[PDB]
Amino acid sequence: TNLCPFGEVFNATRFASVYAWNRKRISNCVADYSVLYNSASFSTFKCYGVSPTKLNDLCFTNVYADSFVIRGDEVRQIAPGQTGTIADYNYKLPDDFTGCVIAWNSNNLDSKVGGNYNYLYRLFRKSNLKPFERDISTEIYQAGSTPCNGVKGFNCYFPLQSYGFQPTYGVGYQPYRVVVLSFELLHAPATVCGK
Amino acid sequence: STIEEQAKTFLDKFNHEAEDLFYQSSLASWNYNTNITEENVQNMNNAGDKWSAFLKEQSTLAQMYPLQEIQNLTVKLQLQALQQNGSSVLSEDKSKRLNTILNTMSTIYSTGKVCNPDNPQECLLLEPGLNEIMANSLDYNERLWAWESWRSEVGKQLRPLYEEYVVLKNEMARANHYEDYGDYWRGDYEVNGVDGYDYSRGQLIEDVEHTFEEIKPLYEHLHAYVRAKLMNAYPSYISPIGCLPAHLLGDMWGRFWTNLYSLTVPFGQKPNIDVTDAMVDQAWDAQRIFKEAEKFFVSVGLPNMTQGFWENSMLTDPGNVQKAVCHPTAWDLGKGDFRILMCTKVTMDDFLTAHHEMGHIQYDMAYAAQPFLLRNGANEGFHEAVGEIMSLSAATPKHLKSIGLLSPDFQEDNETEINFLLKQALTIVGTLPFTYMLEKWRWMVFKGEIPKDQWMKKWWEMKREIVGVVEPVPHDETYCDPASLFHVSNDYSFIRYYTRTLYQFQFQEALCQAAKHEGPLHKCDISNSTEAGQKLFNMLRLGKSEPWTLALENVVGAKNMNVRPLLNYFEPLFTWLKDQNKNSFVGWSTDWSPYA
Ligand SMILES: *[C@@H]1O[C@H](CO)[C@@H](O)[C@H](O)[C@H]1NC(C)=O
Ligand SMILES: *[C@@H]1O[C@H](CO)[C@@H](O)[C@H](O)[C@H]1NC(C)=O
Ligand SMILES: *[C@@H]1O[C@H](CO)[C@@H](O)[C@H](O)[C@H]1NC(C)=O
Ligand SMILES: *[C@@H]1O[C@H](CO)[C@@H](O)[C@H](O)[C@H]1NC(C)=O
Ligand SMILES: *[C@@H]1O[C@H](CO)[C@@H](O)[C@H](O)[C@H]1NC(C)=O
Repeated sequence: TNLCPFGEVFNATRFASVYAWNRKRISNCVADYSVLYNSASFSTFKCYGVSPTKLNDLCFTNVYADSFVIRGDEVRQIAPGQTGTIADYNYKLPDDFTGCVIAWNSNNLDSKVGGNYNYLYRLFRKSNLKPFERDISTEIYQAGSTPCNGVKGFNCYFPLQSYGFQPTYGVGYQPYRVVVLSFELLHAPATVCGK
Repeated sequence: STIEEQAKTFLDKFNHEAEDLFYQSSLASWNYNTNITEENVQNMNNAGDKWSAFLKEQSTLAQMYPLQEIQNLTVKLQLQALQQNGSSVLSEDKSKRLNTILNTMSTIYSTGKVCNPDNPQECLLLEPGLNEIMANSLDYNERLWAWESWRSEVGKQLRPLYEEYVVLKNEMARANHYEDYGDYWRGDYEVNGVDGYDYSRGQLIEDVEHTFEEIKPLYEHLHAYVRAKLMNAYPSYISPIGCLPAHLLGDMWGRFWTNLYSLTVPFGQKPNIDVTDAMVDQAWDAQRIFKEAEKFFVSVGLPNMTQGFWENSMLTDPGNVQKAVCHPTAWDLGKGDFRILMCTKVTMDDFLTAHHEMGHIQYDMAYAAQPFLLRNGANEGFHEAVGEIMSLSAATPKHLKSIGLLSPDFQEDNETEINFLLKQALTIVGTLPFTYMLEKWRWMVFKGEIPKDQWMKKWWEMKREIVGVVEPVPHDETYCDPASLFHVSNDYSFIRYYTRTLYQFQFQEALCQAAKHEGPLHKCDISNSTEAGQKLFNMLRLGKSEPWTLALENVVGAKNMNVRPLLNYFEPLFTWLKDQNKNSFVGWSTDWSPYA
């Protein structure tokens, strides 16, 4: 039996920025999913479609683990059919999402007296994201009609903005580590029969 | 993309950028005021310099979107306030001239020392030295010495500086397309483009003068009774028909007649309600005070204080080597961070100050959801007004008994009632003529209606006529007595305290009618009433997003300032004062002066 490498996803030293969210495909292993639920260590744990009660019996082709960092007020945007600067420009869930959203407060880790600017997000984009799309571009956002020549100017802004997590922030402004678990069910092997 | 949409994108960039830059300026300012060191002075300055520079850069960029092509009003508001040039409409030279004038007047006010005759070393500053004299002393000549020395050694230094400060500030204002610098301050209350809620800059003058006419009778009887009681105390110094000497008013300018209570007290045998002994009797500390303030706001349906509030504030003096600026202040650092700085002691006054300052906080948490540029009181008087009505309800015997500090075996009698209202009136009523008179004088200087060579002639003609106050020493045009007041020489608008006072009773009268309070308005406690709380919260959350005329309508239901609740609060006193003055002269002759 192979144990699914969840210790790497949740316990990673540094998470990715939400614009450059990190995906880790999980395959050919055994996931004792009940360990995560029962552990009283998470603030948000809402599942959509499947049931988190004790459905660690069903098989799935591939499981995708997506991990980023956002501020506490934006956690509401990690849900199907949500609007916002995260759900439109950084990380979008489809309307028929089947999986789970797990989040916890990481103020002790990702906040620094003076501001931790390691984590970013996308503030402007020409259009909304497709579900599960990733945009890591650094092209200067043209807000007016004059070309930007690749340099910040009038109506020409750099599209990514930083958080600056300080431990004294209000909770609505504190860092939260998110892990989004997707459950694929192709007409395919089904190699992740966690139990 | 339209000029409006580009602006919606330009504000989006500003709001996120400014929020973090303001948080960094505010945080450095906190580490200094809680930890007075030389390194924290430099770090407060570098972080404040960066924040000031960011604004000047964005103000220039925002001026590139013409307001004429914008229609969404919540955007035109954020754009206008950012585009306000201020001093940056003048030349670099004239702006540098003005800011140097502003500093020297601030330095002169703060470092001004007066040294007693025959000892050029025993010198005093205004604070505490001269302020101690004007607040406690009962000796006529000592109080006379401070009053004149302050205005003669310090006020005269300011006269030439103020002359050049009026010419420049008028130049700046006239370049911002205002009539004068006084018309510029009146811009705080301006509202345009809202059908039925508009308010013009000249409308403020007319509304202040109009509401002041209705305060006059109360003030005259309070003036006649204060004179009569002072006359008994200084028989050879006060005329039965003349104005009051300016050095005998309880402070350096007669701004608040509070410190006269000891001589004017109507019934000087019934003691004040001082629950301070009961606080030491019950082993209260600073945390208990603020916890009890929290429970007050919670009792009316407001949110409790944030965990960051209890963890980050400084509710006790750090004492020891770590020094701090002990002035009570509320801190809206933005970004979910709210704090209170206060060297609290186990007293009744600090218990009331805690309720006044946590009110500022609830105002800040309410409009926090608003854009950055709209996170402020509806106008300049709104923020200070909301803080005052908290101490009102908290101080009542109805409330002090409900929290266990006042004995149930204490009952309010009509004499202590009059004692209370008189002490409130000395502080609330007395300042209303002082404030209207001061700001009217400034509005007239700026408008040009007062020639430089009649500056002090008109200042004291208007002290005698309006405030009923006469100068004990004749002052020529080398003085600058208005500038001997902090706000005048430090460039702050003063009408904010007049409107604030009129506001805070409109608020308190409407909340006490929501709370279904029965009896005299001054006995009201709005505790345990979520109806009152909801009616106030509908305005707090507005911030600056809506005209102050509408925000005021949400609490009281009237679109304009109104003095009636103020009179309603004080009528029990007003009726008693008229009866005390039946055999006294009510009114004052403006020609009498103590120098014959
Ligand atoms: C994270 O580390 C702790 C400490 O060793 C461990 O007990 C926990 O199981 C880890 N998380 C997961 C999902 O394995
Ligand atoms: C304030 O700064 C001084 C350095 O002068 C330091 O001794 C002290 O620990 C600081 N206080 C706090 C609360 O950090
Ligand atoms: C003004 O713009 C904001 C977005 O910037 C929008 O949410 C609001 O509805 C607009 N108001 C009107 C009346 O168009
Ligand atoms: C602001 O200053 C600029 C000059 O840089 C000028 O175009 C404009 O008239 C000023 N705006 C106001 C409101 O005074
Ligand atoms: C504030 O109220 C919430 C319930 O809405 C509670 O979870 C929290 O602990 C309270 N905190 C304080 C300091 O009262």
